[PDB]
Amino acid sequence: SQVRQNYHQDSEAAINRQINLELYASYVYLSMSYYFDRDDVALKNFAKYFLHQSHEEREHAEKLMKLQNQRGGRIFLQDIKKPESGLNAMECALHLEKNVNQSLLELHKLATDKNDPHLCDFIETHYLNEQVKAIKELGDHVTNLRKMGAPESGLAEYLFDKHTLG
Amino acid sequence: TSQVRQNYHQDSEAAINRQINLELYASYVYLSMSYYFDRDDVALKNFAKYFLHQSHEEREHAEKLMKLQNQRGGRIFLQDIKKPESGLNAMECALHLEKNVNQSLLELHKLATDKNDPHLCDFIETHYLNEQVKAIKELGDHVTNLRKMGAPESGLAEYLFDKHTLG
Amino acid sequence: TSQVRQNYHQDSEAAINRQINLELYASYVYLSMSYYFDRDDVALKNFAKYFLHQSHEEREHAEKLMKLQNQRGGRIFLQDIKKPESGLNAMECALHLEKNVNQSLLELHKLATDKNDPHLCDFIETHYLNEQVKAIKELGDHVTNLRKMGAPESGLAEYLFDKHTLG
Amino acid sequence: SQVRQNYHQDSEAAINRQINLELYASYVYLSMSYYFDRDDVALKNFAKYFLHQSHEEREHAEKLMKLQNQRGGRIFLQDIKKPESGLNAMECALHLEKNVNQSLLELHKLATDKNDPHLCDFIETHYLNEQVKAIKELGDHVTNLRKMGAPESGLAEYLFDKHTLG
Amino acid sequence: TSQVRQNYHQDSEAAINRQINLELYASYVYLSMSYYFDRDDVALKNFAKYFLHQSHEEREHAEKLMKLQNQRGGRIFLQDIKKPESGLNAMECALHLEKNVNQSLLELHKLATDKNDPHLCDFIETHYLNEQVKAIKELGDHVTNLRKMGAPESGLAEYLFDKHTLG
Ligand SMILES: [Fe+3]
Ligand SMILES: [Fe+3]
Ligand SMILES: [Fe+3]
Ligand SMILES: [Fe+3]
Ligand SMILES: [Fe+3]
Ligand SMILES: [Fe+3]
Ligand SMILES: [Fe+3]
Ligand SMILES: [Fe+3]
Ligand SMILES: [Fe+3]
Ligand SMILES: [Fe+3]
Repeated sequence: SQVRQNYHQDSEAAINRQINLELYASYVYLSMSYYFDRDDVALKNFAKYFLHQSHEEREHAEKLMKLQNQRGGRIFLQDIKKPESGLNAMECALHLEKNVNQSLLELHKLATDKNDPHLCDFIETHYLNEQVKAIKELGDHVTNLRKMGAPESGLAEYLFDKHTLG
Repeated sequence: TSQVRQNYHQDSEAAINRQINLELYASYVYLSMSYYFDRDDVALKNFAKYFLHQSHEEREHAEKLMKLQNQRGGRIFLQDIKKPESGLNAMECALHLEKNVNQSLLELHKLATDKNDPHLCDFIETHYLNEQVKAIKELGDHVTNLRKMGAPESGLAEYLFDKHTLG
Repeated sequence: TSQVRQNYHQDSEAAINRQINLELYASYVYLSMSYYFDRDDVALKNFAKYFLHQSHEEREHAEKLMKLQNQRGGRIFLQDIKKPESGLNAMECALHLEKNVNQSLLELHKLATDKNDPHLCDFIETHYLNEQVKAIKELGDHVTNLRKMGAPESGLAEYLFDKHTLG
Repeated sequence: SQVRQNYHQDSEAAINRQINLELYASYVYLSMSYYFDRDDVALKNFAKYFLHQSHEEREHAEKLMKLQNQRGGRIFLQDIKKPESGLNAMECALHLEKNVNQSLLELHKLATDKNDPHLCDFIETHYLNEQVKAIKELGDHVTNLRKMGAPESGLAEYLFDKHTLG
Repeated sequence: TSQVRQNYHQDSEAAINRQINLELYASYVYLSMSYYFDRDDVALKNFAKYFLHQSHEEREHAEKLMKLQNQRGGRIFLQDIKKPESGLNAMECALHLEKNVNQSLLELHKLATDKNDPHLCDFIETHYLNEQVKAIKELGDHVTNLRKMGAPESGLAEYLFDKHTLG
């Protein structure tokens, strides 16, 4: 690639793996979103919240595909793997976002070891603080749903859906 | 016979008249439910407004079928409109009402299909079938939330639903 | 018995439920008349719009009585709504319909007077009695004009009236 | 009085008694309003609701004083007599409004017996339907507070204060 | 054969080419009618404007079918457009014209149904079948009013209709 400079093959491969994971996270959120749209669940603000999360993750993948091309790497796509209560879904989302953050931190370590400061600052600027805020927000939600009495209390999940996500 | 009548089978004409009576009946059921929740000893005013809007919507459904009857050169035949406890119970009654209306409309579409009346088929599809699907899904959502909130045993649940979903 | 009920006689409560049924019947009659003039073999579209507006007014008359029933602590009891030639003849049928409703309202007011229910008396006076007088005078004006123009023998007359008075 | 016409002495005296009762009702509502402003009760929308009721009743008395002068009667004022939970207060207000309505209906009967149609229509137009709506509204409130679990449930009274009176 | 063609039968392609010619014929008929009423010895200008607008609408019906032909990968085949007394008689000829176009469209839909072409079925339903129903009902309303007013013997009737209905 006529533009490639200081871009290690390990970083390129890791970006491609991270692209797959962000798309996977988007798929997970899409599944959760339409679960809460079911007539026997019917927490429509849970559904909207997860649908917005799904769209954010897809944007996270497209930005990495953009970065791959900017640095002269080559995008390699793989299959996107297929993905009970409002509290349980927030706990799965929290654990999902921590797995994505962990992957991003290992990516940043790789970029650091290969002395790629542009990639390091790109990850810091567009991904690391977003994950921290996403994880903190999901922790806030898990805490409130538990203190209110979820998942045994359906009233708690209804009122949270109205007052926090609505 | 009508100067405008074309490809309009007498069985369709009759079935449209029965569907008009059923839509008017549904409007009557919703009107009763609306003023039940306006009672001073029930007093769930957003349930009442919700059901009153459903009543007006069913009356519009009946009037559009009367319009269609005239458009196709059929003749309207009207019959008596038959006379029609908690917020959850009423939502369940409405859900069953909408599925009974839906079933009739699907039987109407099957008759129109069998008589090769594509205009009536698409008319029913465009103005009624998806309206019923959305109404049934919405009523299913309401029933689920009221159950999950603790209705009918919890009057608090029905109160908060009236405020946060129907209000 | 209601916590809000005060000075509201059982006879008045039953008479209001009967009046609700009559108002819904009148609405049904006007609805029937409206779509008759929408037929392709009658096709007097402003007659149709006029009677449809009357149909909706009668339904508001019934809902306001249902509201009053709840306000006073009575209990709504609904019954079957019974099923209902020229523009002149429809105006004449409407005139008699409104006079029969007026007569029922006047007997209702006499009942409220005899029960010393001044709130019900003023409710009937404010929302119904003058509305009936204006409807009856208007319908008499329409009948008179159609007759003088040469209806029902003159189809031209009914066409021009639809355009110049109801249009 | 140069303006007095068809205005019985019994009607004039009854209007003066009704003036006293409307002022009494205003005093009752003022007491209830500042009870819910107490720091150990603190239902501020209950307090605002009753304060508005207090101001309406005073207006009811001033309109009757106006009517007294319009018909050539003479206003005679008397002492205004001094007047636990949100539900109990609504029940006291409901019973208060029914006592005022009863007094107004006896007033109308008096006006009817004395063949005073102006007074009859004045009472019908400005007082009878207002009482019916006031009594119906208070009945709605009592019903909702009970179905929600008042007075044992303080949560019920808090949420009603926010969602109905707020 | 076309790179875009999918599930588009040869008989459907030919039938659409026949329908195109018929819509163009109908437009020519309305065009003839419009300028007849513009004649100095007929001189019903709103009849003339009404029929000219019908002529333009039929032309658009033909162009949308030509667009559909290209969309589905068919090939347009054009043929000669064949050459086409009172206001009432012209409305009656128009009514009969629209019923013949509707009949042709209904046979078109039966063919599309037989070929399992749901895109074509819904295209016909959405853009043609309900337009035909509305056009036929409107023309029947016009014929009925003209007859009731005393047309065609009454020249006064056709003038007033031209002013109050078409104007
Ligand atoms: Fe992400
Ligand atoms: Fe940095
Ligand atoms: Fe319906
Ligand atoms: Fe709330
Ligand atoms: Fe009425
Ligand atoms: Fe004129
Ligand atoms: Fe007062
Ligand atoms: Fe009066
Ligand atoms: Fe056409
Ligand atoms: Fe369709």
